[PDB]
Order: sequence, then structure tokens, then C-alpha cells
Amino acid sequence: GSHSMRYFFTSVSRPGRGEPRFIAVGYVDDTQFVRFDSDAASQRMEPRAPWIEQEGPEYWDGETRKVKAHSQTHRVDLGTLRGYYNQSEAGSHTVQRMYGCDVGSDWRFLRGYHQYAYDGKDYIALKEDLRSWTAADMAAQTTKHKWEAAHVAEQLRAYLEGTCVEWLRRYLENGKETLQRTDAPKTHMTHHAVSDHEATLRCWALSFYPAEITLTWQRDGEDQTQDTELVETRPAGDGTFQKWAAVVVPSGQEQRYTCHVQHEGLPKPLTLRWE
Amino acid sequence: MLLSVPLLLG
Amino acid sequence: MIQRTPKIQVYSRHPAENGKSNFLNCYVSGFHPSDIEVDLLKNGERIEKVEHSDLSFSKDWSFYLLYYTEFTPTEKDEYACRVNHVTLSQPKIVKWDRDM
Repeated sequence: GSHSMRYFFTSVSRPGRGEPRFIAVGYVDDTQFVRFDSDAASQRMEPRAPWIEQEGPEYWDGETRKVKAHSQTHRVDLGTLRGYYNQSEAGSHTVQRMYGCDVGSDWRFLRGYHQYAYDGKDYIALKEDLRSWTAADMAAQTTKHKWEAAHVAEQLRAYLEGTCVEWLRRYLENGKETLQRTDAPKTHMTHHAVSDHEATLRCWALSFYPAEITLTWQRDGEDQTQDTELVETRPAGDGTFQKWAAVVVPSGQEQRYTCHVQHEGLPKPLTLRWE
Repeated sequence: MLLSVPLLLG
Repeated sequence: MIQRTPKIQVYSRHPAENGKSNFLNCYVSGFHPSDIEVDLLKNGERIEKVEHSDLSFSKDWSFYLLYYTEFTPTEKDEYACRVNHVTLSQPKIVKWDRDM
């Protein structure tokens, strides 16, 4: 159905310990495909997915070029902001930039993004209309005014609606077997004795892609949201994800509970039951 | 593919 | 400055069955700032060949990283994840429980 491409950049100053560390990563949906690490020995944008390895030196040199440029920009950005906020040269600080685009089920442009955060707090963001800016603090105002004057938005709009969506489609095609796949979750349930009248029923979802999933428990078909421990979807490390939901069941009441699993790769949602 | 629009906060 | 505590989950890639090769994972998420120390322990000792994913973050800007190492579980061996971050008084140690 729908798809997205995202680039995440993190610059952290090492006052007195060299130039700031810069990490850049690229994603298509839930699959990372590239990365750059300033502390790394190669100093090149590197492939992280199989489908991007055979792009060619023009692609790699071009991206390496541009990512290095992102590095140099963020380096100056750190200084700008320590200044904007009156901070000392001693402290370590963080700049985070994220830009990308969403395409719908029909593969046409849907949403564009471009925003920054300073020390984990929103700094500036390109609005949905891709014409205006949401400026956080007093400091961000300088930036907003500057960017409005220079007509940065229109330049960003062109990329998000053009190049971003165009290359996303290309990547989708290039890596059709991975990106255009869906792995349904492998489900199972575990029972663990707690006391003499209580047991934990845990519902598992393993080896699924993409990461979106709805795992819930019910008692007599009634919601049990507030009574369910539900962990954060986690990466198995091989490209798939995992997730579990559990309920503490009064002994003899197992039959009353049903686990429900919803996922893109399932032909129909699952209703699991301990019996 | 990465953005190519040169951008500095300040 | 904003400081968020890392959530921690220690688990294997595939269900753990003794004597078979697997990957022990320790996933840290929702933290800020980015410096964090994550160690995988075999019976208390530190494991040496441990790698991690490339630093990335969520919509809310908090970070996440996956630390991992190849391992072959046994009935005997105990595994754990020790994590340290500004938001933690002492290192936080979470044990690997097959059933989680």
C-alpha cells in the first residue's frame, strides 16, 4: 500500500574531543538502506540493504558528497545554536534533522517533512502545506525569518514532491522483493504459573514485516486494554520485528480470553485462544 | 536520495 | 536539558532452543541524550564481540539502538544486558528470560 522514505541525522558535539560526531541513516518504510558515520574509517555513504549495493559509483560518490556536506552544515549549526542559547563551550549538545516523504497506496506524493530538534526539543519544522514554518522558541525565530526571506520552503517543496518521491518509487522497484513484501507474524501463547490462582498468558507476534501491528487481549470479548502489559515492537535484527501482550488470568478463566492479531501480512486478523 | 538544497540554521 | 530514560529489552532473534546458534539482542529505546553504554553479559562476564545498529531516532526525537551478538544458548548459561546512561543512578541490569 503506502510507503515512506526518511533520512535521520544526529550531530553531537565532543567539546575538547575532536569535531562533533555525525551519524546519518536512510530508511524506506522500516528498512534502513544507507548510513554515514563520521567516526568511521571509510568516510563514504555505505549500503545497508542488498538492493542498494548495485547502484553504481555515481550514486555512491554523489551521496557521499552530499552527506559530507550535511556533516559540515550540522557542525556549523551546533556552534550557531550554542550561541543562540548562550551556552558554554564545555557542554556536549545535539542537533537532529529529519526529512523525507510519504506516498499513498497509489504511489503519489502524500506528505513531506523537514525538521530539526536541539537537545531533544523541537527547533523548527516545515509545515504540512510545505509553504510555512512552525518556529519553536525565540531563537528559532531568527532561523524562521531567515528561511522565509531566502525562500527555503519552495526549494524544499520541489525536492519532497519531486526527487524524494521519485527515488522512493525507484527504490521500491529496485528492492521489490523485500520492500514490497509483507511477512505475517508467527503467533503463539505461553502460560506461566504466578500464584495458586493466577497465571500469565502471553501472546506472541514474531518474524513480521512491516513493523505496524495491533496485538490486544479480550475477556468475554470485552476490551482489556488497561489490564494488558504490551511491550514496544522490537527488531529481531534480521529485518523482522517482534511484540508481545500479556494478561494475568485468574486460574480457571483461560477460556474467557482471546488474543487478537492484526497485521498487513495476514489474510484475516487472528483470534488466538488458550485451549 | 539526499536533499541537495544548501541549508544552515544561522 | 531534556534527558529521557532508555527502555530495555533483552531477547533472542529466534526462539531459544539449547545447543542451536542464535543472536542475543538488547534493544534500547526512548532515550536522550545519545551516549549510552550497553554491555551483554555471559554469566556476569562481559561479552566482547557485540555490535549495534547505526544510531537512529523516533518521531519524538528519542534514540534507539540494537546491540547484538551471536550465541548458542544452554540450560546452564545466564545472559544479561547492563546499561548505563545519565538518567541512571547505577548501571541497569536486565536478565534474559527465554519467555520474554
